[PDB]
Amino acid sequence: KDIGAGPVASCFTTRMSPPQQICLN
Amino acid sequence: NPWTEYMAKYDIEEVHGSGIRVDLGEDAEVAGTQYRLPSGKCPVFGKGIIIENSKTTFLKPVATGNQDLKDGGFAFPPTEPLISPMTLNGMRDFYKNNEYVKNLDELTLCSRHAGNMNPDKDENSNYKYPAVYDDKDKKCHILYIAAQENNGPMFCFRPAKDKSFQNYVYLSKNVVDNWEKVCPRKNLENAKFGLWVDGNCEDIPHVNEFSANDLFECNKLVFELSASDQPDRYKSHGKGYNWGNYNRKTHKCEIFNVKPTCLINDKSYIATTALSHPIEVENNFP
Repeated sequence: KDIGAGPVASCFTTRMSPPQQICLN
Repeated sequence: NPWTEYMAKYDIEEVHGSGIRVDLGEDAEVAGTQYRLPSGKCPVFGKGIIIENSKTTFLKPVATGNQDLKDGGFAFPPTEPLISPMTLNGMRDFYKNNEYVKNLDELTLCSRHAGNMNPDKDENSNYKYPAVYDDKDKKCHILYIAAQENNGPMFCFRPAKDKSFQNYVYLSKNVVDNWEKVCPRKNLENAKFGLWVDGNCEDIPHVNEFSANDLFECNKLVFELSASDQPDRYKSHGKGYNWGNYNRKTHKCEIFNVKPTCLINDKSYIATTALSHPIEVENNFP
C-alpha cells in the first residue's frame, strides 16, 4: 500500500452521466 | 520582477504539486481501505515504467485471473464496452453527448476518461486511475496499476525517461485542462534558469553538476533526481531537484532544487525540467 498497490476490481461504474457498468473480459 | 508571469509554469510546487519521478500525492478510499494514488496537476512528458529490463511491457494489459503479475503489464485489461486502450477519436465519440468533456485537449481527455472508471460500488469513491497517452498512436491507456517503483535487493520495476517512452505522457487524475498554458513542455534553447535579485537575473548560486551527452540525457537525469513520493511523510508536494540548466558546450547538466525566477539569455544553454519533453525545444527568448 505504501508504493501504490491498488484495489482488486472486476467491474467499473462510470462517474459521468449516463451511469453505466463496464466489466472486464 | 518582469519575469513573474512567464516563470509561473516553472514553479513546480505550485503548478504540479506532487512527485514527478514517483507521483503518489493523494490518498483515496475504495470499500473502506485507503490507497495512495497519483495527483500531479501537470502532464509528465516522456515518462514510462521499465519492468525487469523490459520497455515494451508496461502498456500491456495487467494479468487476468489465473495469471502471474510478471506475465502482464500495468494497463487495463480488455473490457466490455472496450474502454482501454482508446484512440483520441474513440474517446471523443464515447463522450459526444457530454459537452464538458468531448472537446477537451487529448491529454486532459485521457485523464478524465481514466478518472471516469470507478472501481468501488460506492459512487462517492475518489479513487481515479492514472493513464498514459501515447502521442505516436493517439491512444489513451488507463493504468490498472498506479504503482511506479518497486526496487531494492518478484515484479521489480522503476520509472524512467527512455528513448522508447519519448512519445508517452504520464497523466494523473488531476491533470489541469489548461496545462498547455500553465505547465512546462518544451526545453528553452539559448536560455538558462536564474534567480531575480535587485533588478538582475543572477545565476543559480549552487548547482549539482552531472555530465550529459545531450539534452535527452540531461532531461533523464533531472527526472531521476526529481520530486518523488516513493517511501504523508513520503509526500514531496513537488519539492525536489526538478530543474536543470544544460550546457551544450561543456556537456554538463547543472541540476538544482530551488524554483527559478528568471531566465538568462545564454547561447551555450538549454533550460529543462523533470516534467519537460526530453527532445522538443523552443527558441523564442522572451
